[PDB]
Amino acid sequence: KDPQEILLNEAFVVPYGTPLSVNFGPTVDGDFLTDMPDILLELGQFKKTQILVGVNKDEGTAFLVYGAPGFSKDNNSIITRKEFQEGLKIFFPGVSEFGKESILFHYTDWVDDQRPENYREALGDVVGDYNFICPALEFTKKFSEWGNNAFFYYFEHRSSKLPWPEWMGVMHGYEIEFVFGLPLERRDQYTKAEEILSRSIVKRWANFAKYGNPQETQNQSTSWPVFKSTEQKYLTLNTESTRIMTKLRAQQCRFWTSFFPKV
Amino acid sequence: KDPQEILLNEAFVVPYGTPLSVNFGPTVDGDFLTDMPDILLELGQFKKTQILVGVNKDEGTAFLVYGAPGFSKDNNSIITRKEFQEGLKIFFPGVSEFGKESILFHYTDWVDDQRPENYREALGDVVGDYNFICPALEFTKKFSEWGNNAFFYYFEHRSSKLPWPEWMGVMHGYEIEFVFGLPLERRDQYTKAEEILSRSIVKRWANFAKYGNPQETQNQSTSWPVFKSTEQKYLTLNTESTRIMTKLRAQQCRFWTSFFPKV
Amino acid sequence: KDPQEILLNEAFVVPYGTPLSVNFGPTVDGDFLTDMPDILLELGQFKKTQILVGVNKDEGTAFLVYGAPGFSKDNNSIITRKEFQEGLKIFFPGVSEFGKESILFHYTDWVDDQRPENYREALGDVVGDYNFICPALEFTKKFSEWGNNAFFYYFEHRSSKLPWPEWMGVMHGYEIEFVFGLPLERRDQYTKAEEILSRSIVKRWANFAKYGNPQETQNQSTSWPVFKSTEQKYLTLNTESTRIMTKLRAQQCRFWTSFFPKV
Ligand SMILES: *[C@@H]1O[C@H](CO[C@H]2O[C@@H](C)[C@@H](O)[C@@H](O)[C@@H]2O)[C@@H](O[C@@H]2O[C@H](CO)[C@@H](O)[C@H](O)[C@H]2NC(C)=O)[C@H](O)[C@H]1NC(C)=O
Ligand SMILES: *[C@@H]1O[C@H](CO[C@H]2O[C@@H](C)[C@@H](O)[C@@H](O)[C@@H]2O)[C@@H](O[C@@H]2O[C@H](CO)[C@@H](O)[C@H](O)[C@H]2NC(C)=O)[C@H](O)[C@H]1NC(C)=O
Ligand SMILES: *[C@@H]1O[C@H](CO[C@H]2O[C@@H](C)[C@@H](O)[C@@H](O)[C@@H]2O)[C@@H](O[C@@H]2O[C@H](CO)[C@@H](O)[C@H](O)[C@H]2NC(C)=O)[C@H](O)[C@H]1NC(C)=O
Ligand SMILES: *[C@H]1O[C@H](CO[C@H]2O[C@@H](C)[C@@H](O)[C@@H](O)[C@@H]2O)[C@@H](O[C@@H]2O[C@H](CO)[C@@H](O)[C@H](O)[C@H]2NC(C)=O)[C@H](O)[C@H]1NC(C)=O
Ligand SMILES: *[C@H]1O[C@H](CO[C@H]2O[C@@H](C)[C@@H](O)[C@@H](O)[C@@H]2O)[C@@H](O[C@@H]2O[C@H](CO)[C@@H](O)[C@H](O)[C@H]2NC(C)=O)[C@H](O)[C@H]1NC(C)=O
Ligand SMILES: *[C@H]1O[C@H](CO[C@H]2O[C@@H](C)[C@@H](O)[C@@H](O)[C@@H]2O)[C@@H](O[C@@H]2O[C@H](CO)[C@@H](O)[C@H](O)[C@H]2NC(C)=O)[C@H](O)[C@H]1NC(C)=O
Ligand SMILES: *[C@@H]1O[C@H](CO)[C@@H](O)[C@H](O)[C@H]1NC(C)=O
Ligand SMILES: *[C@@H]1O[C@H](CO)[C@@H](O)[C@H](O)[C@H]1NC(C)=O
Ligand SMILES: *[C@@H]1O[C@H](CO)[C@@H](O)[C@H](O)[C@H]1NC(C)=O
Ligand SMILES: [Cl-]
Ligand SMILES: [Cl-]
Ligand SMILES: [Cl-]
Ligand SMILES: [Cl-]
Ligand SMILES: [Cl-]
Ligand SMILES: [Cl-]
Ligand SMILES: [K+]
Repeated sequence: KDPQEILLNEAFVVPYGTPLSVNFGPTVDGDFLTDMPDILLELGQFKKTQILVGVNKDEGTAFLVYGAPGFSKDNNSIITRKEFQEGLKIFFPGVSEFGKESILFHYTDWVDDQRPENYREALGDVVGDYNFICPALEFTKKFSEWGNNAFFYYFEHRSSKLPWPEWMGVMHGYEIEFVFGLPLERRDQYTKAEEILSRSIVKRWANFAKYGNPQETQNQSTSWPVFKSTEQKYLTLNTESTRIMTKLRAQQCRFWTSFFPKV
Repeated sequence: KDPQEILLNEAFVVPYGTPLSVNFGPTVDGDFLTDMPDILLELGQFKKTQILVGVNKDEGTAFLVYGAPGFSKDNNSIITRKEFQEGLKIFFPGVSEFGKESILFHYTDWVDDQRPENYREALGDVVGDYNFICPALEFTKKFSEWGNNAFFYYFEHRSSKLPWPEWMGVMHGYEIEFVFGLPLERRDQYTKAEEILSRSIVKRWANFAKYGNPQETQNQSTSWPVFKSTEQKYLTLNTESTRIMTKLRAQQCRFWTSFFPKV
Repeated sequence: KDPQEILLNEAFVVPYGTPLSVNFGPTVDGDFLTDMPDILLELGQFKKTQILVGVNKDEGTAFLVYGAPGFSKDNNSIITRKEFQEGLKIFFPGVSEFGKESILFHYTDWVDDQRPENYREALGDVVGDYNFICPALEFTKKFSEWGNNAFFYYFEHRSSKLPWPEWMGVMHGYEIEFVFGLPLERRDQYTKAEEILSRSIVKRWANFAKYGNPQETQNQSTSWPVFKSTEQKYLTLNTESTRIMTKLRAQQCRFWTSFFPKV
């Protein structure tokens, strides 16, 4: 077949997909991967070394404009409860009615005013917690229980140049340009606070690669503590002040990690 | 009013009740009880002393014949899924559809053959775990976290004289006659194994009252360990062999204690 | 000599044997085995690695029908005290009168009714505790005191196809077919509960071989804890529910391990 005929048919090998569908991805082949990876992780069968893991504050928002009803990058995407419900059918298509109601139960008990954006925000958090944040935190817990140093970050700076609208917040993919040092180029109209943030992240990442320890040692920086089971310390990355916090998304992750897999 | 007019109307002060309805019971009166008792328990505001707490293996079965459809003391009460569902509506009348589906989800994932009695047993366990066993275990955990010795038992002997049918098992109320020593009377046709069981329970209860420690010290008995948070050791009471076990109904109680109150 | 003449004479090289006689077995040869193996075990002179060890609930019953008087696979084998006594002479032929009375003393203090099967059961337990269970537990204790992980199981499921009679219980040899996965073959008329039990044992054994840890990680299974001196946790294997228990046959093994060797 010509490549194009293959590419044209890939979307359709599945009876329904979502904005996050991975139709052709890694499998347990008995070669690269010798067993189901959740078993290897759980029983400590992996390279023993240091890791640096993290996520962005609004991981799930980018995906909402690729099919959730009522959402648009060109307006504030205020949706109703009915829209939120239709939105869960878009992101959880093979999932039982009970499963989808369990999501709604967990994410719509509001604190508290009748804010118009309640349902818009809840959907972005559903999608980002399920697909990115709770699995990164569980991976880091399980990895670190076998004795190696791990360091977790929560990236919470929205780029001053971001071409997507404000309601999408600190989107998935938009820490990358800070990691590779693009705001170090003054000619590019990032802010001064972003130059300093990128410079500090670049130093932490290079120190982690060179020395296994993602510190910034020269500029009275917050010290980045290892992430352990029990305390679960992580470091927030932002232009204002870096903080050590604990137990990121604790109540949400208990839902996705210990209950939802049963559904 | 004459007493009879009061008694006749008590059943009806509530728009629907269940076999377990307590229409007139303890309240927070600012006198006997100075605050909501869950607050006092949680914050350690109670008499500091030893406690002995326990439950019977089939606490919920006695209640099923007072209104769950398909149940009868005069047949084996095999029910269907539909009956099980109607049964939850009888025992959880003010509870949302989602709440009742959550019960069914948690109790009907079977291990495993298509046993006819699956749903009959699941209903007795729902009712006994929610109303008796998980709350006794939570009370004992919370009490013991403030530093006092607590001892938990699981009573699992069905009286040889029990006039209710076999499917009801080790029913609610039927440890009482062992505690008060009725099987010590040989004229009454309990078995010899029941005489010995009652004699040992009577000694443990009297030792607990006299000395704060419910041991039977003279007859090479299993030593009854204190119940602590963390290990949650309890002692099984039966005619065959007494065992030390841990974490009674762990998976079920996590459901009733940490999830169900939200529903 | 022709092989047959050798085989014909093997039974007779010993002045009396028992159903468990090993007339030609391992010896201390100064080659395969460099010293008495109890010395090597006691002083830690063995390969340092993980072990998985376990026993079946009724190890000794299979042997009773190969010579104990009153026993038969074709009836319920209720025996008398005199039969029990003759039975000890069959299984402990070189042992002093005092030694045999010590066995009877330890196993016949009954709890408690005058059950007809008291002596039948006591004999199966004598033979299974002395020959299999207490030595497996002592081996596992002594091995694990030198620092390696060990996991102990107690197998308590009687195969639905077992052609021996009910009184023999969970016999010696009858876990093997669960380990090798024979109940996975639906065409063979094991029950559904046995298919699931075998599937779980097969996974635990393969995980132990591959990873040194006999967990079943995917199906909310009971976690199998290491067996340590002090706590002596073991895992029960059955079709109903898997339990973590402690100190298997504690009172019996103290008899066989610390007293009987003196006799
Ligand atoms: C924000 O936009 C969405 C997206 O749809 C629209 O894009 C707009 C910016 C505008 O150009 C509009 O014409 C275009 O259709 C609106 O949702 C849509 O609403 C329409 C019209 O009512 C529905 O019939 C559509 O099915 C629905 N589209 C999708 C993909 O759901 C949305 O209402 C609007 N929200 C606002 C203004 O708050
Ligand atoms: C076990 O009994 C129940 C209870 O109802 C019955 O009590 C029986 C022992 C017998 O005397 C019967 O006539 C009496 O009604 C049975 O459930 C009942 O089934 C009937 C007839 O089909 C229904 O129409 C009833 O509504 C229902 N009663 C209740 C309270 O649910 C039940 O089927 C039976 N179960 C068995 C035999 O397994
Ligand atoms: C259960 O059987 C044993 C075994 O002996 C017998 O096998 C039976 C099923 C039957 O065919 C019987 O004829 C055969 O001998 C019984 O013990 C035997 O009892 C006999 C007759 O009284 C004694 O004289 C034998 O020596 C004795 N055999 C052995 C090996 O001990 C046994 O009594 C019987 N038990 C029951 C029925 O409870
Ligand atoms: C994988 O197997 C079938 C494949 O069915 C598919 O045919 C393909 C060539 C492709 O075009 C694909 O879109 C189409 O779905 C799946 O069967 C589907 O199941 C649905 C019900 O959900 C039925 O309606 C059809 O048989 C078929 N779908 C449609 C839209 O026609 C099957 O679901 C799948 N296996 C999985 C998901 O595990
Ligand atoms: C307590 O207040 C009312 C009381 O309504 C009741 O009138 C009583 C005298 C008594 O007979 C009782 O059985 C009757 O219910 C409750 O109002 C009920 O709510 C339902 C809907 O669930 C309506 O149908 C009625 O107003 C009434 N019930 C019936 C069966 O007619 C109210 O529910 C209750 N408060 C609670 C439960 O907190
Ligand atoms: C090993 O040495 C002798 C061997 O005596 C045996 O002669 C063999 C060829 C064989 O047939 C065997 O069955 C026979 O016993 C043992 O001597 C026995 O001791 C008993 C008393 O218990 C005497 O009666 C005999 O000398 C002989 N037995 C019989 C039945 O005739 C000796 O016991 C043994 N050593 C051990 C057990 O350590
Ligand atoms: C540290 O501070 C200096 C000057 O005070 C600055 O120029 C540099 O960017 C900082 N370095 C890092 C690694 O953040
Ligand atoms: C202890 O055992 C004796 C005799 O061995 C018995 O009569 C008595 O009932 C037992 N006592 C208790 C307190 O269980
Ligand atoms: C786990 O459960 C699945 C389905 O719920 C079942 O088919 C499989 O046999 C189980 N696996 C193991 C290893 O026990
Ligand atoms: Cl709704
Ligand atoms: Cl904390
Ligand atoms: Cl249904
Ligand atoms: Cl435990
Ligand atoms: Cl005697
Ligand atoms: Cl113990
Ligand atoms: K739930």
